[PDB]
Amino acid sequence: TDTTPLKLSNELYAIFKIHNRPYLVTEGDRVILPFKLKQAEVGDILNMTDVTTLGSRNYKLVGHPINTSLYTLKATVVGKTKRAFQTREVTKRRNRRVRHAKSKGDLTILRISELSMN
Amino acid sequence: VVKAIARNSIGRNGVGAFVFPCRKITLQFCNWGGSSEGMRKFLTSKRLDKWGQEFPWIQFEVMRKSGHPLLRAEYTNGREKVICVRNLNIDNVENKLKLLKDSDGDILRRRTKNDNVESLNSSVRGIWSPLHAAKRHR
Amino acid sequence: VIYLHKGPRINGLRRDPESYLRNPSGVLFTEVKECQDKVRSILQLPKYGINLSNELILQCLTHKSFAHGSKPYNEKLNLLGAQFLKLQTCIHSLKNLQFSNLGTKFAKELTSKNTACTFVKLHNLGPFIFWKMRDPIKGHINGETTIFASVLNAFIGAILSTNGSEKAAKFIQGSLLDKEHSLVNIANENVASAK
Amino acid sequence: QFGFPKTQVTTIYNKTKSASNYKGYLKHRDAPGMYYQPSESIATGSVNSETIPRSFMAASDPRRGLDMPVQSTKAKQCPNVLVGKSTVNGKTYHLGPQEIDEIRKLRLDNPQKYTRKFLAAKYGISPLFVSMVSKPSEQHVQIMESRLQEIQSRWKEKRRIAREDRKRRKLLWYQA
Amino acid sequence: LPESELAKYKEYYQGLKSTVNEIPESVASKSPSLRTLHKRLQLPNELTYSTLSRCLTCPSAKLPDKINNPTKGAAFVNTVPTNKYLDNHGLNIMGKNLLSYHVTKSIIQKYPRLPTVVLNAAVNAYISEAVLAHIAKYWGIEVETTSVLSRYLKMEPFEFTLGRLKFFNNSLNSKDGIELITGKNFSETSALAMSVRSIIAAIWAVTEQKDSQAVYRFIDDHIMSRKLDITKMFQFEQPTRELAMLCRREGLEKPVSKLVAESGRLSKSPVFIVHVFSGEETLGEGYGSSLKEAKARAATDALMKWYCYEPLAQQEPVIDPGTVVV
Ligand SMILES: [Mg+2]
Ligand SMILES: [Mg+2]
Ligand SMILES: [Mg+2]
Repeated sequence: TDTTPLKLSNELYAIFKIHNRPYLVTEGDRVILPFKLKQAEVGDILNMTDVTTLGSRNYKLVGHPINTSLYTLKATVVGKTKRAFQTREVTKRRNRRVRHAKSKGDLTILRISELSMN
Repeated sequence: VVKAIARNSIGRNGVGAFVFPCRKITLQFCNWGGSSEGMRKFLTSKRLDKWGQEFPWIQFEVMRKSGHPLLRAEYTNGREKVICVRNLNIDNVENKLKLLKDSDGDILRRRTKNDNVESLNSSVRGIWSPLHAAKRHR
Repeated sequence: VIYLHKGPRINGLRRDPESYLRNPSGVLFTEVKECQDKVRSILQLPKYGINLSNELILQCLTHKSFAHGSKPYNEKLNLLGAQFLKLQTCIHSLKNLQFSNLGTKFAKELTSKNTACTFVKLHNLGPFIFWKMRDPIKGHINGETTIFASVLNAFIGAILSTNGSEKAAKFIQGSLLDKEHSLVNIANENVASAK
Repeated sequence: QFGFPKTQVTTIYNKTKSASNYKGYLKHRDAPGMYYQPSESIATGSVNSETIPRSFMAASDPRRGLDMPVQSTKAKQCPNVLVGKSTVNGKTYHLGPQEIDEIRKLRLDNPQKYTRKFLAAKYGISPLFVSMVSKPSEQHVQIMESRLQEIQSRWKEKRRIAREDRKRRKLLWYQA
Repeated sequence: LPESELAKYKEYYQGLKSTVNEIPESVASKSPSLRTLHKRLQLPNELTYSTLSRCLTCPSAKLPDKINNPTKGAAFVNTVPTNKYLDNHGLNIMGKNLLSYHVTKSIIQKYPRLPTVVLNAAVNAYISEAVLAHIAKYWGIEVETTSVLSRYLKMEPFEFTLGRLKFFNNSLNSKDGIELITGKNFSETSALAMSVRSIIAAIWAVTEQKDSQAVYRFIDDHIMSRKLDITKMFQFEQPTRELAMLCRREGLEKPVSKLVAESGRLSKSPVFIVHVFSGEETLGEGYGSSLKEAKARAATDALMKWYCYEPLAQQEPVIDPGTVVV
């Protein structure tokens, strides 16, 4: 697959999928994953082994896990923090008891450090 | 003629090097005070030493104050999380500490549905135009 | 009646192109290779292995004032060169580990434009450069010294551009031999002391 | 050149009726390989390499030979917009030094009789050129300035604000 | 009088001063803050902790006469007179020089033909004082905002002091909204910048021989990694003329703006698309609410294209013929 016009461009985007959730990024972006990572700690680096689509302004390589040979896209883990706390109030319509359903889900923050053709 | 209008660069923490977000952690406790028992135990138990060994880029202060026990933590961005570990036990305190370390200092905030990426880079492809569309409308 | 005014000045008409493309030496910009070779020889570019194109050399030689900057400019390269040059000087000072030699008069002298100009004059590279006199008869008051300095810096910049840093550094070192730039600096310092 | 298959940004749903719906796009998946997707967008603020014209690339850059700052529009068809008369019919350098001097003298003497337009008419030459050549009596300029000031004063509140806004807009429109 | 507290305090002060003069290695090692800093930035191990301490120490020889007026705004009670041969003053200059060189070079590499003014602006953005201060803050280089007497009372070792940044900071400088305006020497931001520069200088010093490019790499990781959109730096006077001049200079047919598409004429908000053609090669697309505006935009676009051209690493270093002049 002739991958020269991706090689030559300066701006380039990628659509990698973590657990099938697609995120479309360039280098320098901050991806907020809506879950807590146990594999990676803070400061670790993830090489993305599933990238659906690499694209320039006018050309785009695509494929179900396209070869890791072709590109280098690697993200560093910055933060593991939770999204803000909420108490959604659950109740019926003539019943005095209420069930406070609390929610403070967790986030993993990445930074796309490298995004290049290989 | 070309005139320059001033601006400044925006820091992207992880793209070149990665500075570790947490910098100082202050284990605060009290000799007297049952609420501070777990904290005291933690301080005693070589766990702190182990933690230090693990993570040398972050410094651990150990203060003595009369109130409830705390874990005030200080981050790169400037902000400071503070967790009162009232009446917790050793393991829970450790967990709290871990949580503190993991977080970047940034404030908590409600995310909307699917707001994942956060860029300051102009779109690689342009913003759509009706006149430069491949398919005209009717 | 395509009149391409060649006189002193009218403030409106375009001139004959062949009137302002002659530098104070006289040479036509379009004319000049031999000159480039001579310049190279003067520099001593071979020895350090500094390959420069003739075009680059020409650009280095010329200045903003010549041809209203219509022909290759000079300025960016000069700017680069100065930045490099200062750093190099600082490093030299450090070498000759102690950091209490930097903010001194000698260093300043070494850095300065006047010194550079003097060096250029000594070398005998003045005839080659392209620029315009403010008033043909008035010598440095036409702003010659600054131009010379720029040219010197421009050369350095060009070398940097061609060759990645190390080569440039080597060249600088060669230039600043105590056996042979710094000998001029000392003289300048002495002069300053005297006045 | 490249012989890639080209495609629109496809949706499994009807584009006409539901183009903003992200889900459709996500659902769509295309056969692995390279593709040509012309950007559905103008290249005004852009600095992308696939946006730069071949004439502005250096004679060495491999991108010159490649074909992705496409010349889709053709200059034959597009009407000239807000162009000077010298562009449509080439510039002229007919006017000598004596003539210029005379013009200057005239300007110095009587600006209201011998205004720029009049001068242009006389010497088959642009008003801009005339202006470049010759400064009018400073008194005249002063008078003009005064007049302008008066006009400005005569404005209402709203108009001034509008003017300011316009100015701001103008300023903006050279940023890109 | 069983306790001469003034004497003890004096002794302590003297000790502190001595330490500052020396920056003993052992003491530096003992300091936790310094250690943390070292780990954080992944500095080379050849760089000692004494050096680090020195970097954080700004030149403070003699206490000013501005101190004697705390009634008039300022009071300097935090600092202790530094050794003249062991300050960050020299290092700082070197660091600055390095920043000037390397950043500029990088910018040039990125964008040949970048108008000189614009280039300068970019450089400033990359390494202005404020930016440097911010960077320092991020790193965690904190300032000594505690009086010597206070420190003594606390009974904190000299290690902590060493770890902190040290310059003539005005204790009581923004109290009751009164700010005593002084020179560059007494500003926090400036100090921070100096410290940053000093660190770089130190790095250079240690890795001048074993790995010359190490410093540069470090800078890239930290200073050059920062986003700056170069497109946002420009501002043109009348760009059309400039464009024409550029065309003349190069081997291009005179530029002409032409209508490509138009919609909503006779409306509050129309759209006109004008390209600036040079023969056939379209030189700049430009949209606008008015025709004039569109034309202007096209010209600007063309100019941007000309300037912000970013050639590849596989190309042979391109050198522009300076800036267009009209
Ligand atoms: Mg019921
Ligand atoms: Mg209810
Ligand atoms: Mg529908």
